Amino acid sequence: GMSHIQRETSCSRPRLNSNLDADLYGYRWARDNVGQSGATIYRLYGKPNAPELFLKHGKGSVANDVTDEMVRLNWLTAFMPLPTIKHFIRTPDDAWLLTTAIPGKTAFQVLEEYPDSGENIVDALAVFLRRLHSIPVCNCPFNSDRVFRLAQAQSRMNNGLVDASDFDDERNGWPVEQVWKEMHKLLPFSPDSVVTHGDFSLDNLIFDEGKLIGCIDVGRVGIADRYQDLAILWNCLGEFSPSLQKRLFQKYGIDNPDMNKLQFHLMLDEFF
Ligand SMILES: NC[C@H]1O[C@H](O[C@H]2[C@H](O)[C@@H](O[C@H]3O[C@H](CO)[C@@H](O)[C@H](N)[C@H]3O)[C@H](N)C[C@@H]2N)[C@H](O)[C@@H](O)[C@@H]1O
Ligand SMILES: CC(C)(C)n1nc(Cc2cccc3ccccc23)c2c(N)ncnc21
Ligand SMILES: [Cl-]
Ligand code: NA
Ligand code: NA
Repeated sequence: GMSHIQRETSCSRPRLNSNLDADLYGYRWARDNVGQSGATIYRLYGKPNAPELFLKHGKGSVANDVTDEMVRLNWLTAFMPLPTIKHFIRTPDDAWLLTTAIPGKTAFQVLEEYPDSGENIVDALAVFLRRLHSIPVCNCPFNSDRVFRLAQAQSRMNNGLVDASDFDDERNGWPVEQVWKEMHKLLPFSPDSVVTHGDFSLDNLIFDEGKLIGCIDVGRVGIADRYQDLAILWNCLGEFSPSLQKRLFQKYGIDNPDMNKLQFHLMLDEFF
């Protein structure tokens, strides 16, 4: 061959991409996350022969967040059912992410609507989580390991960003610094690393026609201990019953739940 190739030719302007102000055309609009942490979100609906869309707009540091979800959406969709990216734009202070909506209701909503199906619903969740954790880690370009997350948590703590009102019952009213200190007493342990979602909660898994058809909110996707996802989902199931909590582990394939790793990941999520 031949190296250090830097060969220039004259060219006319290429054909540029169709703009954002085009995909979104005939739609209704609604802000769905008023007062929350993160982007402005627009629900676009009501176009004949066109699917429902969401458009996230992040400004400043939140633009980095939206950019983070976009690349993770792009990567993970080869393995899992996710919203498809219709259009994404990054400028120096803004990011815009246009995605298709996944029809259906959240796992939380389905559990509430179908309480007599709790056990079948948890079975579906475990199968879906097993599918995610079966993606070979060698395929994943994203790091979500505990060293990375612990540094993010330290930062949020030092910047006053930890929501101390939202701690689990067993840490109710604890100072953030106490959670930090006690959490470190669970370390170290050997990670059992898999492709994790990062916020595998009942709000982020979508059911339609009785089947688990997708997951959303993938900005924290990356390689981490499997308990990162087990802990968050186990926690949510506590709003329903301890039997369903137990069932999650059993159906996922863990007979002997590692209480230390469970506790560690529950505590880590307090900071986020
Ligand atoms: N700050 C932003 C984050 O806020 C929530 O995450 C928080 C959980 O809600 C808390 O737990 C409470 O809610 C659970 C159900 O969600 C219940 O099972 C549990 N008993 C409750 O104590 C947990 N302590 C901390 C975690 N950061 C959202 O889910 C997450 O998407 C969002 O990014
Ligand atoms: C953009 C993001 C917040 C990540 N998102 N959220 C959902 C859930 C959801 C389902 C049905 C109606 C809703 C109305 C307001 C907010 C969310 C709704 C959702 C989804 N189904 N499909 C794709 N993205 C979704
Ligand atoms: Cl029980
Ligand atoms: Na997909
Ligand atoms: Na709990």
